Amino acid sequence: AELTTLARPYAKAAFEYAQAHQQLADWSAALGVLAAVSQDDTVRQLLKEPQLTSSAKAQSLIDVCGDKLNAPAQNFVRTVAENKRLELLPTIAEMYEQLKAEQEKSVEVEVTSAFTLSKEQQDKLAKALSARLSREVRLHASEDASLIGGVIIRAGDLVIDGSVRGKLAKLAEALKS
Amino acid sequence: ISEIIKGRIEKLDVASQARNEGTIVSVSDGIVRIYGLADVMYGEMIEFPGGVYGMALNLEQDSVGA
Amino acid sequence: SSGRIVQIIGAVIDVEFPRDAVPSIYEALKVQGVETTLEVQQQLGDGVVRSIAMGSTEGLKRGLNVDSTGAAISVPVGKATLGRIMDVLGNPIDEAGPIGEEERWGIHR
Amino acid sequence: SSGRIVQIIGAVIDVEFPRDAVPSIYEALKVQGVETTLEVQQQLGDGVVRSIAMGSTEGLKRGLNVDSTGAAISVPVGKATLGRIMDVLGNPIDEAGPIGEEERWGIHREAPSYADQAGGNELLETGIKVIDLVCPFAKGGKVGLFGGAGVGKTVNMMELIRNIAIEHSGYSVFAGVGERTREGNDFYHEMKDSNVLDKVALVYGQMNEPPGNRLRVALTGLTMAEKFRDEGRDVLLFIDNIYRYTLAGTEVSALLGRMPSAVGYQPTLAEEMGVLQERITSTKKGSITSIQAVYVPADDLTDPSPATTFAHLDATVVLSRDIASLGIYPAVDPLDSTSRQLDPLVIGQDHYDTARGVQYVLQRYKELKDIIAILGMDELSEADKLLVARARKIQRFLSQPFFVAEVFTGSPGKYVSLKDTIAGFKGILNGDYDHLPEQAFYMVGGIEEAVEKAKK
Ligand SMILES: Nc1ncnc2c1ncn2[C@@H]1O[C@H](COP(=O)(O)OP(=O)(O)O)[C@@H](O)[C@H]1O
Ligand SMILES: [Mg+2]
Repeated sequence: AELTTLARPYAKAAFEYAQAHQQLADWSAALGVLAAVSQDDTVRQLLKEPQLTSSAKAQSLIDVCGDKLNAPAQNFVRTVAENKRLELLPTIAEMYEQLKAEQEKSVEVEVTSAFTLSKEQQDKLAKALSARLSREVRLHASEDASLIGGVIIRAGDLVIDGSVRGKLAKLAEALKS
Repeated sequence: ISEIIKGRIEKLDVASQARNEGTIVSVSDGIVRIYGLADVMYGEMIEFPGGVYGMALNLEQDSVGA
Repeated sequence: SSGRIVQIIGAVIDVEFPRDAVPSIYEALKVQGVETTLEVQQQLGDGVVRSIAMGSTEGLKRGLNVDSTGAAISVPVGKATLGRIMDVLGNPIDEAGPIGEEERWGIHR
Repeated sequence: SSGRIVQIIGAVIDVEFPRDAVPSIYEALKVQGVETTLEVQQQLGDGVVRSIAMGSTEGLKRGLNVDSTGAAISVPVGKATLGRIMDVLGNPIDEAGPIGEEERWGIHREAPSYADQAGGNELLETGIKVIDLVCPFAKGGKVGLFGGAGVGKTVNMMELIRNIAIEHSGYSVFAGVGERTREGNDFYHEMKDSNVLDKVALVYGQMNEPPGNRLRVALTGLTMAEKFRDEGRDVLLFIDNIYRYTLAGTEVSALLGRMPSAVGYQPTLAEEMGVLQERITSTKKGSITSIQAVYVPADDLTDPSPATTFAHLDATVVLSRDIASLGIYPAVDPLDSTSRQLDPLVIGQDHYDTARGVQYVLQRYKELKDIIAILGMDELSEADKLLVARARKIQRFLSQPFFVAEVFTGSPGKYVSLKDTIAGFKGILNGDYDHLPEQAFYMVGGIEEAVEKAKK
């Protein structure tokens, strides 16, 4: 099954507890640290040993993280270990932010221009995108030298392309169809 | 992440296991599942304690079925 | 050592033991509160073994303690068995008292 | 870039590549150190591809580096392939050193378009009485030799090769798919000793080879025939058993993560068959004439594999185990065999009437057989007694001694022309031979040899 399918219950549990106790930022930091630690080659290997018990694996992950996990996050790590799901922590961390973003009414937009970075350009597009989405927008601009001129805006599954390369694609299919 | 989290790991006692050795995980109906035999070739012979020998048939991702 | 019933499905029972005390295949196990006998069929990993009950499982529950006997089901053999009726575990079922056995043999050879 | 083996299970191997360097479907991969080729069949996701080995996996391990070749299996094509024996990868499997190729084609290709098909009814004579009568073949047509185990598929094909390929002025491709290695050796020495090896390309993938080899051998042989067709030439393509291509897909289908369908077959049975069969055709550039032997599991013609094959062929020749069990060869069923050429406009009214006349007598005899078994022969009408005698003569006049079967019978081979066949059957139906015993017609040739045999 899709890692997202297996991680959905755990991510939703973390979010519904975090929201009801005013901890939406503490859990964000804890899940991000747990994901990183588990991905390390030495920790990866330790977590796949037949000699260690579920509690021993869980404990080892809490000691490396330390202060970064609050009491509740420590209990969540044990629950994930007891169920043998410690290979899903990066996915649980990703899905938690998505639930939180819909709650805070925000989107992490991924703008890709043809050789340009400017505050005048960003604030001119961010008001229209914020108005259209009805959410706060966290632009993450980048460079795409591939484009002749223009910009491609990615937000969720929505993709607004206003690049000349897109006009060339349209012109090419029109002639052969 | 932090220099602190980068530390502690050298005191976790993970060590290592030779690529030519592994450990038995389960025993059922003449089939044995082994963890750690990274250098096994399909059809190769595996040596167990007591002079018992096996033949590697399933070289799956994280387990060898002998 | 002593294990805990972790799963029950009909006649089949799973028992968890300490990693240094896991019973071998065909080893006989006894449930502490009912004295029901179990025969180990396979080792599943994590100290867990799967067994078949040598009696009824009605009334058994998860968390009950289980004792490993260190040997397979052993039954009385020789002249003392003649003219007597016995069950699967070698117990007399003819109401004529105990069997005058000199030795017992395991049932797997 | 470079990949690592992550999972070996039988003939199926998974290889993990950088997520920016995932090889294409049907792309060929090479294992480092070991001499093994893997073809990508599926892209599971996360840079991993599922592939099938074109060799053995006994020497393979987890972690071996695999190289992407950027293309599908490329085999040598053209004049350099004539008089040579080759494997699925196109490597020479004869001791005559390397092949001087001037071009390599990819085994995977699209079928010719609907506008490229060509229609022709030129009658091709075979020299066999039963076929020339009820299954007249056509130049550029598709022929299928359907039959179970031990009824004559190889023998009949060898006789055709001899009565057609040897005389054929153009080139020829012979593909041994899931064949016995002994038959391949006998045929190679036969083409070499007959001096005809110079105009025949030989591709062999026998039963001792891994599933992947038996799954692509047919595409290799067909790729060589397509190069010759596209040059404007007339080509002959002989396939020893096309069932082994379907079976290799059944053997590997479950390990590829596909749920099974009816009679434990791959769910892609009809598409995998259509993708191969639509390339074996005669276009407007050149003409491929093809003969395929089709194995019938447990003699059951309703089995999904044989049943899906009939629609792809122009001429369908059916071999019967019940006829072979009576010592009658060729064991062709004249009531189940059929051809698109069996039409009055194409073969003429005399031939067509003689063929339908023979089929009518044999169908009527099939329903009188049970009557004769229970009650007896005297309880039949005078018309039925006469019809039963002629049916038994026609059934024996369809047997024929073959030149490729002299080691099995001890009797010399015979070649009957279409004129002689029609005359012999028209005579038996008319009554011109109601005095000769039924044993005089068994294993003879033309109708004159039955007349000579009767006296002795
Ligand atoms: N035309 C024939 N004449 C004599 N014997 C034949 C003939 N065809 C088949 N046979 C018998 O059967 C064998 C041929 O079977 P084969 O052609 O290999 O069948 P298949 O390919 O259908 O398995 C011969 O060895 C012989 O014993
Ligand atoms: Mg054959």
